[PDB]
Amino acid sequence: SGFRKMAFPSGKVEGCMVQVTCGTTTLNGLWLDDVVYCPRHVICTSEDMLNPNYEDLLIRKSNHNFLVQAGNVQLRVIGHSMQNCVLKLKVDTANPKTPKYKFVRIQPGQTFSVLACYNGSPSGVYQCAMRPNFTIKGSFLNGSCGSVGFNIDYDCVSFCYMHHMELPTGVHAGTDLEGNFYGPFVDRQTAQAAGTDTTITVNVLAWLYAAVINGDRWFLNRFTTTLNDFNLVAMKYNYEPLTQDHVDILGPLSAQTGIAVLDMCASLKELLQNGMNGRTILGSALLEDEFTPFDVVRQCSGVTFQ
Amino acid sequence: SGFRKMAFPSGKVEGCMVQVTCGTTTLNGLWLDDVVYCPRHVICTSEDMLNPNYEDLLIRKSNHNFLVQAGNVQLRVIGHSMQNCVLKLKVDTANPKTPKYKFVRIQPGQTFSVLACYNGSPSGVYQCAMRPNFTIKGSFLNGSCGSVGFNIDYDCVSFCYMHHMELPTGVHAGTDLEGNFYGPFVDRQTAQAAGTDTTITVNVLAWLYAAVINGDRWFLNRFTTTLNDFNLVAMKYNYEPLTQDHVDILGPLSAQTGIAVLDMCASLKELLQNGMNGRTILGSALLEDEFTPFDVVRQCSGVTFQ
Ligand SMILES: CC(=O)Nc1ccc(C#N)cc1C(F)(F)F
Ligand SMILES: [Cl-]
Ligand SMILES: [Cl-]
Ligand code: NA
Ligand code: NA
Repeated sequence: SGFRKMAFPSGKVEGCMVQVTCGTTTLNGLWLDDVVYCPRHVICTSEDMLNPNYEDLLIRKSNHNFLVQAGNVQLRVIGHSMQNCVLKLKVDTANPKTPKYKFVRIQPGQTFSVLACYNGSPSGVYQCAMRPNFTIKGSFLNGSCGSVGFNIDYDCVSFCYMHHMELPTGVHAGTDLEGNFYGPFVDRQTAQAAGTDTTITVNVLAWLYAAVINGDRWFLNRFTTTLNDFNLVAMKYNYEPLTQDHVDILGPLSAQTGIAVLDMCASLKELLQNGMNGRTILGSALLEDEFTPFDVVRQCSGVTFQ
Repeated sequence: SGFRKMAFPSGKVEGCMVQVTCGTTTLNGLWLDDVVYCPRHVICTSEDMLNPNYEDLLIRKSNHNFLVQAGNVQLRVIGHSMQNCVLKLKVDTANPKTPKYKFVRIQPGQTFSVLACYNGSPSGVYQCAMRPNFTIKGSFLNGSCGSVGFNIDYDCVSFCYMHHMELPTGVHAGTDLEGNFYGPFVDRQTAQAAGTDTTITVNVLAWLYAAVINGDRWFLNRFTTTLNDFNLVAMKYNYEPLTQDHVDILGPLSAQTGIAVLDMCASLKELLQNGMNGRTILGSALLEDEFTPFDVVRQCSGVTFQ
């Protein structure tokens, strides 16, 4: 029994983290095969950061301008180039600890594990969701840039996030591992803000199913609803629209618990309109939206990553 | 910025998890140097649940009755002994992945990371606290016994928990790595029940200091309290007594934020009286008690916001 916000085991990614120094800046890199990936803003001064021309800044750098430490051994950079907002540093040695991996770009609402790192040293691991407004509600201090986010699907690590910056409201923005930002952000010191966020409806439903599976049933009721009717309610409460694909994805949980998705939607409608009346669900007084349907199924079945 | 339930990177522990099989029972073991640690109830049969005599069960076993598998490799068991409620299986290979480590018994309120495992392979990592009633609120399915909890200081893994059983309320009980249970529990299926649980007051105060550090002051007030008056109030809400030890422990966070410990106690008193009135603290609508003072200092900046 029990339900906890759970990260993937981080060992396979820990073996890939390195320290990258350029000038006075140190941050983290991801060492896979013979390339180290890190944010291209590592090459900027604070003045550069105000309006950078990254190609122009890069051409003045030599391979030897990039100090890369894997643990306590230096890595020899032998080439350098950019792909979108990530710098690719070719090194003379393949990482012997490279896991089976892919670069994937995730959708808003999808979750992933973040391995927060400082000076190439992993320091903590936690679970995030890509918010509808394309930020993540992370926990990052100075020096964490280049920390990565990932899922594990078999023995394959799917890298999906590189940390780049913190927005004024304290949430975070980054890229996929091909250097494409999530969200309407740029790697420049200029006025930027998170857009208004919304709640991930299909994930809240997943968590309600998790709650039922764990014996928390007080919010269940006799009523059901329709998609159109429910989506009117969702829109009024700044919840994302629930689509038919969402319903299909929740199918397994509906069959296992005996609560059809629109049956559960009626529970959620009543919770939105009336609150929780002093009660909690899985120990929370808020409706939790950073568990995907897959997260709930995985944690409520015991899937492992040897 | 940000504040998350953050676990330690699990890779150092991942490299120690093995599968231990005895008869029809399979569970997890912890392989350090040439010893595999696991719950002694692995030797119990279906008749042995209520009043096992472990000395009598164990003396009937030979080294080759224990099957230990590390990844795809069988390890050879060359010795076995019982220490309290853990079995120590001596094997013919030192684990080449053994980290720097120690065994430490923790006190209620202390936090640690759990690497949930099944069949010797890690599933997920999350953060737990030893409750005042010596249980933990984990996420554990059948086959998770022998999963461990740990902290990592620098590069040294401190193992502090081994998972043994789930109590009827769905909370979890286990031992330190010397096999001594936390709390009054025993490895028998005789009826036993967790004591009423209480809130870890010093941790709530730590977390309120975290909120101030990340820039939230809305819950402070102009008042203070004596330590004894605080405790008289807080225990009416099922909060643990706050000791002078706890007040001393909070000194650093008090100095960093400029809010005296007993002034923060006054804020807590008001929060218990008033609730949050539709507001949140660090993203929660409930007061959080599974962050220790040490956790807050490790995760938060050293510079308080405003
Ligand atoms: C002071 C400053 O330049 N802040 C800043 C702003 C945006 C981005 C991006 N992307 C990165 C930074 C940096 F410097 F913290 F790396
Ligand atoms: Cl302790
Ligand atoms: Cl909450
Ligand atoms: Na219903
Ligand atoms: Na293993």
